[PDB]
Amino acid sequence: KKGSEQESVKEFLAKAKEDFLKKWENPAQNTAHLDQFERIKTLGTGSFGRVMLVKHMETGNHYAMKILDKQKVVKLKQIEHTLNEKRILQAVNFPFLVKLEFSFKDNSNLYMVMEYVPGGEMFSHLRRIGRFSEPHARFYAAQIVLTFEYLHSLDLIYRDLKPENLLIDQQGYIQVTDFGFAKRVKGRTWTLCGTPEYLAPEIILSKGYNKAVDWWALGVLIYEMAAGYPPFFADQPIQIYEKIVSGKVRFPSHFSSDLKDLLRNLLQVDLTKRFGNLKNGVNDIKNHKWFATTDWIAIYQRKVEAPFIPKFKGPGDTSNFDDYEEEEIRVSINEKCGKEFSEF
Amino acid sequence: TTYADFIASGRTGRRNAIHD
Ligand SMILES: Cc1cncc2cccc(S(=O)(=O)N3CCCNC[C@@H]3C)c12
Ligand SMILES: Cc1cncc2cccc(S(=O)(=O)N3CCCNC[C@@H]3C)c12
Repeated sequence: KKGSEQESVKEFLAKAKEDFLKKWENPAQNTAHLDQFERIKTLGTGSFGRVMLVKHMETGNHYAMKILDKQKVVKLKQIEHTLNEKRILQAVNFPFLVKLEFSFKDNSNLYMVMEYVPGGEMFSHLRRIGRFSEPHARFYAAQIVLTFEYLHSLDLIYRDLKPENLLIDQQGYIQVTDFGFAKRVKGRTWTLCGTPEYLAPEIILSKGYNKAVDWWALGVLIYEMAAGYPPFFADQPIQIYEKIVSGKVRFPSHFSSDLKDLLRNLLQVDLTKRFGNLKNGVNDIKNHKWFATTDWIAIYQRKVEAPFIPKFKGPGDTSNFDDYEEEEIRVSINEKCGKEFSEF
Repeated sequence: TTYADFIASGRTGRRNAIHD
């Protein structure tokens, strides 16, 4: 069924693509400097560096600053992925994607300054509560459905969906962060990347893959949210991989028959049977019985009352994040890896 | 139960990405 609603979506996406392409072809560079920011506290870490809460001295606004050590990025062969991340993030604009406000680099590091999202990682809230009710999980899943509709329309694959990468804002809505493995590609791509529990079978089997991997991952996410544990787990990655390729899933006894039916279609090992990848595209998911009560337009416009609103005691509050050890930011007197990060 | 098996497993914390 094509109707007026589907035509309005098509028109919105056409205009969004025009906007994206102007920024894609002419990316912003060097729009701030380190000493414009007061560093307050570390909010999170990774392999390339860390994320810190900072205050912009001229406006008094708080932001989350991601810092990447250029030498570590080279050592781990993530040069191209880091260039993809920044070029994509500065070009996108959607209600459920974190906004990149500034970017710059110095002799040692790359910096990306984003909006501060104070509600914490969905990961934290999920492990604490155990599991979300079906209506709670559906509210979040709808936001990711609309996000992947937007991203895929721009020829982007996201490739790292998991509760650790979803933050909850003050209104209880989701913001997707970490675009470290996002790529703009027409056609197939081949890199082995993502998180073991969330990897599609075609990635593991080295087959060449496309946007359908993101729809698999959404199946994994919905299961984990509704069960409290992922569908494929073990203590060692190789044991996880074995389970993923077998095509055997067990559902908890409390899953509704409609949830089970959606998940059998998202967790389809065979590419040409997987929801999101058939002729009706994303509409096979949006029209599924599990989503019959969902008002897609109201979700987009943020008019649905969220089931959970995190506690926030004033600007600058970090109580929804864990504590981490504070390291000094070292900036060398000589420039490192200048050629490699020329376009950043 | 499966949930009890999960919470006693070695992967209940934040999961890092892998890469080539
Ligand atoms: C707290 C925070 C708050 N606001 C914006 C953010 C943007 C990116 C990453 C973070 S972050 O959570 O520090 N971050 C990276 C560290 C690894 N875990 C994934 C997670 C999403 C932000
Ligand atoms: C995105 C990209 C972007 N710009 C330059 C590039 C140069 C070489 C490889 C790539 S790449 O596609 O990132 N790449 C390397 C990473 C592993 N997968 C193989 C593939 C050829 C580039």
